[PDB]
Amino acid sequence: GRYIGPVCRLCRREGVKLYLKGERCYSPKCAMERRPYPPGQHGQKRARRPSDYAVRLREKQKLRRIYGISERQFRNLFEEASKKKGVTGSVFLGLLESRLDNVVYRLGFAVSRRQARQLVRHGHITVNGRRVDLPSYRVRPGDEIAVAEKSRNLELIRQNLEAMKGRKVGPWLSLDVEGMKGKFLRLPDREDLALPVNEQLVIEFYSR
Amino acid sequence: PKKVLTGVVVSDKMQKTVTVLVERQFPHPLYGKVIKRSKKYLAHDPEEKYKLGDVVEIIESRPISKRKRFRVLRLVESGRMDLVEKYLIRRQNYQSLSKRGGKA
Amino acid sequence: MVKIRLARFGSKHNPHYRIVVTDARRKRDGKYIEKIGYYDPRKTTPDWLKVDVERARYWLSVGAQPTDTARRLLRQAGVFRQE
RNA sequence: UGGAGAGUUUGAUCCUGGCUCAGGGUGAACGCUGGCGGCGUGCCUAAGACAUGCAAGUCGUGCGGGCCGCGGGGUUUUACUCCGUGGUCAGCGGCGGACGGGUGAGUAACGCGUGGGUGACCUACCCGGAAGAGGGGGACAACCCGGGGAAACUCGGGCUAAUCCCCCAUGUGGACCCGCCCCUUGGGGUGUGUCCAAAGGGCUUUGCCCGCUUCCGGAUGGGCCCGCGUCCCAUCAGCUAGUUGGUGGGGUAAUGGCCCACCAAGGCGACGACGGGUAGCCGGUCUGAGAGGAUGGCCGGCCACAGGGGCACUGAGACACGGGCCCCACUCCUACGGGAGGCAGCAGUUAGGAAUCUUCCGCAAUGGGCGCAAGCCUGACGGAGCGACGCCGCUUGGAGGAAGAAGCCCUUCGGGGUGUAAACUCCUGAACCCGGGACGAAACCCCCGACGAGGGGACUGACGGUACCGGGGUAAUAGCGCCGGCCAACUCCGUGCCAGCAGCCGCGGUAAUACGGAGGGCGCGAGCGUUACCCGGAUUCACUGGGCGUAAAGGGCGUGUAGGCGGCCUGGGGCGUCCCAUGUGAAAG
Ligand SMILES: [Mg+2]
Ligand SMILES: [Mg+2]
Ligand SMILES: [Mg+2]
Ligand SMILES: [Mg+2]
Ligand SMILES: [Mg+2]
Ligand SMILES: [Mg+2]
Ligand SMILES: [Mg+2]
Ligand SMILES: [Mg+2]
Ligand SMILES: [Mg+2]
Ligand SMILES: [Mg+2]
Ligand SMILES: [Mg+2]
Ligand SMILES: [Mg+2]
Ligand SMILES: [Mg+2]
Ligand SMILES: [Mg+2]
Ligand SMILES: [Mg+2]
Ligand SMILES: [Mg+2]
Ligand SMILES: [Mg+2]
Ligand SMILES: [Mg+2]
Ligand SMILES: [Mg+2]
Ligand SMILES: [Mg+2]
Ligand SMILES: [Mg+2]
Ligand SMILES: [Mg+2]
Ligand SMILES: [Mg+2]
Ligand SMILES: [Mg+2]
Ligand SMILES: [Mg+2]
Ligand SMILES: [Mg+2]
Ligand SMILES: [Mg+2]
Ligand SMILES: [Mg+2]
Ligand SMILES: [Mg+2]
Ligand SMILES: [Mg+2]
Ligand SMILES: [Mg+2]
Ligand SMILES: [Mg+2]
Ligand SMILES: [Mg+2]
Ligand SMILES: [Mg+2]
Ligand SMILES: [Mg+2]
Ligand SMILES: [Mg+2]
Ligand SMILES: [Mg+2]
Ligand SMILES: [Mg+2]
Ligand SMILES: [Mg+2]
Ligand SMILES: [Mg+2]
Ligand SMILES: [Mg+2]
Ligand SMILES: [Mg+2]
Ligand SMILES: [Mg+2]
Ligand SMILES: [Mg+2]
Ligand SMILES: [Mg+2]
Ligand SMILES: [Mg+2]
Ligand SMILES: [Mg+2]
Ligand SMILES: [Mg+2]
Ligand SMILES: [Mg+2]
Ligand SMILES: [Mg+2]
Ligand SMILES: [Mg+2]
Ligand SMILES: [Mg+2]
Ligand SMILES: [Mg+2]
Ligand SMILES: [Mg+2]
Ligand SMILES: [Mg+2]
Ligand SMILES: [Mg+2]
Ligand SMILES: [Mg+2]
Ligand SMILES: [Mg+2]
Ligand SMILES: [Mg+2]
Ligand SMILES: [Mg+2]
Ligand SMILES: [Mg+2]
Ligand SMILES: [Mg+2]
Ligand SMILES: [Mg+2]
Ligand SMILES: [Mg+2]
Ligand SMILES: [Mg+2]
Ligand SMILES: [Mg+2]
Ligand SMILES: [Mg+2]
Ligand SMILES: [Mg+2]
Ligand SMILES: [Mg+2]
Ligand SMILES: [Mg+2]
Ligand SMILES: [Mg+2]
Ligand SMILES: [Zn+2]
Repeated sequence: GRYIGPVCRLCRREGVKLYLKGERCYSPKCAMERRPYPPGQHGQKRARRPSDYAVRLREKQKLRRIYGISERQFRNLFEEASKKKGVTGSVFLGLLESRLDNVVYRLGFAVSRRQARQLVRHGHITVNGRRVDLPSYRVRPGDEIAVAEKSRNLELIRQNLEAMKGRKVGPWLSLDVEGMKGKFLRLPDREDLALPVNEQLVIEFYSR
Repeated sequence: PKKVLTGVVVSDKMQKTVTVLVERQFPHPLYGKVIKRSKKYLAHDPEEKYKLGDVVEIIESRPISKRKRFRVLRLVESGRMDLVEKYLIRRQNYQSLSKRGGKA
Repeated sequence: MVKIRLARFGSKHNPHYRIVVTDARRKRDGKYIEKIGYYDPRKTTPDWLKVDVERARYWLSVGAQPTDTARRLLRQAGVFRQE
């Protein structure tokens, strides 16, 4: 994926599990277990009252870190969203969620987003029956996201779709565990997501 | 359409030519207030038919000389040196504002 | 004299001509007198050639001389067809 | 649908007020770092100088020749001489060289923008329409002969063709003078008089094609004029005598002091003349809530310039970047007499500079010139090259993995941190290998058909064996800035007003979260910082949106000129103002 480096050290710094590793992020080993405090020599030091600014800086980091997106891309998406019609907060979340690499995570083909990102890159994914190896690729209502017919027998893809059997998926989505096909029914709504982020602080972060 | 302007004849001391002082009004591009700006046109008069104080219409014309690209169309109303006076005084007032002394 | 020719408007390796009426002396991509169509050589979309025969005919009737490729296209759209 | 503020003057406070930071932007440059690709973009300085190659030609269907062939005739044979055909060379003649490409030096201007005017005009080639091309004559190159020069080349003598020059004719028509009429600044008509046309060529030859002439018109391109708009200094206030106007003339496609002779005495200026500084203008671009500020690279339009200055010739068009003449500076050749040159075309060199690229591939595509066509020419252009210079996409892995290795590290010595990070397990599989392999190209052309409409056929790819598709396949670059406050991030040690930081506040004179290192941390990541510069915040020139008792700011007072401003009622006009319609507002953005 992106960033490349200790990931659980970010959950630590955000003091909120940003579930991004699949297993472990459930088992008593997410570091957020018996180690909730942030990383570094001063992790357990009595934290000082954060500054109005620090607060918005961390909220924007928590969000962007969840999708594993660069600030360059995050910002470009936010600006696009800003000028667009409709509550910038939701539209922004709507867009982040429309990234192919994300839709793959959402459909369970991958246990995490970094994995989903690698699956898309290595050509194991297909949009509308055509190979699309762009994590930033924007899915649109009606698109069918499937597993590449030649990758349908990958040891990883099996166990991952096996686990999706009986398992429910986002209301704005829908998948057929059999044909390993997914469907982007519609852009998710604020209420559809359960993100540990007050995106209002993010809009504010970009007006400073 | 050949521009038609209306002004006052301030100069007459010319052969087959009269000077027409034309004014115009317009809002200041930045400050709004309506301001009056003026301009003198040397208009053609083949018959030396117009004199000082004559308010005449001037029409855009084929060059008659350097400076002369307008001809006197018609007379709008005559005699009225009140208009010529402003010009004259304003002209004489130029004596005071300079480096040399002047009973302006 | 005035011509009916193609003006280049795509991008590198992505040519998209614009069938225009211009004086023979202008840059091929300079100021034309009128656009009367367009043409995508690679036919990337079903609509890779529009012409407006009406207009093509007005200019032809007043002098406009089309290049060879220009008429090839104008004809393909029935500018000269009289059936 | 659009507007965030912060630090810093005091012991403390409020205010005033400047400085400074957070944001965005750039033809960038510099430092450390640096993997792939697409698309853009790259001398901003000395408009300094330029080696070399290339950057405009093309027509044998306009003409006659020279040189080098091949072949056929006249003849009993030679000499001699006639014809046909191929190549080649320039010449005459024509169309193009006034476009395309470059640069912004100059210019503060009708230069540009915008809206209009031309009864004051032009427009090659293209399109439509009308009429026509009968006869005669001439010369100059080529070539041949001779002369002067080192060369550049130049002088003379002789011959010759034409779509070259001239004469006579026809006069559709058109031009001019005078008159009349309609219009009304030189528009249109008409009458007499005068004046003016032409070119030939080719065959799928006794017609058809290419072309010629005069005229009316179309289309396109352009000249000239006018209103309005277009930077700083008033420590620049007076300026002007071709100056301002008139008459006549010259000139031009055309108006005009455009130019000239003569006459008048004018014209311009504080609503900023003249003078000085700076500057190509615009569509737009950047910024800004907006108003506005700044700007004009790339692309598109206009202008201007082609070593500096002047000038005109030829042309439909030039006062002409790769045409001509002269003066000047300079380089070069020189037999010193005298000559040859001008990359602000592409590429490249050299100089200057903090700094800006390949002496590349192709004319396959689009566009241009010339040709009936074949086709030739196109450093326009289409492409590839170099540079993180900009934008976008992408990679350096994915999942599992200890209450947690080693080292480093802090330690109240018990532990704490780096760290699921690593190792390691498994999975995928950037690179790279093999295979296939494009779109961009269908026209011109030729056949059928009328050299038309329409139908049919063939040739043609620089990029490129590149994109893309399929098979195989390795875990496989990370950096830079920062952590006193503003401003997200703290500890040890070294140092001791030193060494040094420092955008502004300010740090350092022995326990320094501010120097240097280290661990750790924050931020961003193929980049990150720095310097410079523009807009913002800065209502810090305030039109929106500020002020002047004591903060900077009321003129020492008055009189009064221009100018600004102006009581109540009615009426006309309708300039300002408002409304409707309509035209314009190129494309790109
Ligand atoms: Mg595979
Ligand atoms: Mg702001
Ligand atoms: Mg302040
Ligand atoms: Mg004080
Ligand atoms: Mg203090
Ligand atoms: Mg380097
Ligand atoms: Mg490039
Ligand atoms: Mg330059
Ligand atoms: Mg040379
Ligand atoms: Mg060449
Ligand atoms: Mg023989
Ligand atoms: Mg020849
Ligand atoms: Mg040009
Ligand atoms: Mg000046
Ligand atoms: Mg002019
Ligand atoms: Mg006109
Ligand atoms: Mg015209
Ligand atoms: Mg004709
Ligand atoms: Mg003859
Ligand atoms: Mg001879
Ligand atoms: Mg000789
Ligand atoms: Mg002779
Ligand atoms: Mg003869
Ligand atoms: Mg005759
Ligand atoms: Mg006649
Ligand atoms: Mg008349
Ligand atoms: Mg007449
Ligand atoms: Mg007549
Ligand atoms: Mg013939
Ligand atoms: Mg005087
Ligand atoms: Mg005169
Ligand atoms: Mg004349
Ligand atoms: Mg005189
Ligand atoms: Mg001046
Ligand atoms: Mg300049
Ligand atoms: Mg804007
Ligand atoms: Mg403002
Ligand atoms: Mg603006
Ligand atoms: Mg502007
Ligand atoms: Mg430039
Ligand atoms: Mg341009
Ligand atoms: Mg011009
Ligand atoms: Mg030079
Ligand atoms: Mg001439
Ligand atoms: Mg040159
Ligand atoms: Mg140097
Ligand atoms: Mg070509
Ligand atoms: Mg061509
Ligand atoms: Mg891992
Ligand atoms: Mg060809
Ligand atoms: Mg036939
Ligand atoms: Mg055909
Ligand atoms: Mg690895
Ligand atoms: Mg600091
Ligand atoms: Mg802080
Ligand atoms: Mg020391
Ligand atoms: Mg110390
Ligand atoms: Mg101390
Ligand atoms: Mg420290
Ligand atoms: Mg301001
Ligand atoms: Mg104030
Ligand atoms: Mg005071
Ligand atoms: Mg007082
Ligand atoms: Mg005083
Ligand atoms: Mg009143
Ligand atoms: Mg008044
Ligand atoms: Mg009234
Ligand atoms: Mg009115
Ligand atoms: Mg209007
Ligand atoms: Mg319109
Ligand atoms: Mg537009
Ligand atoms: Zn976690």
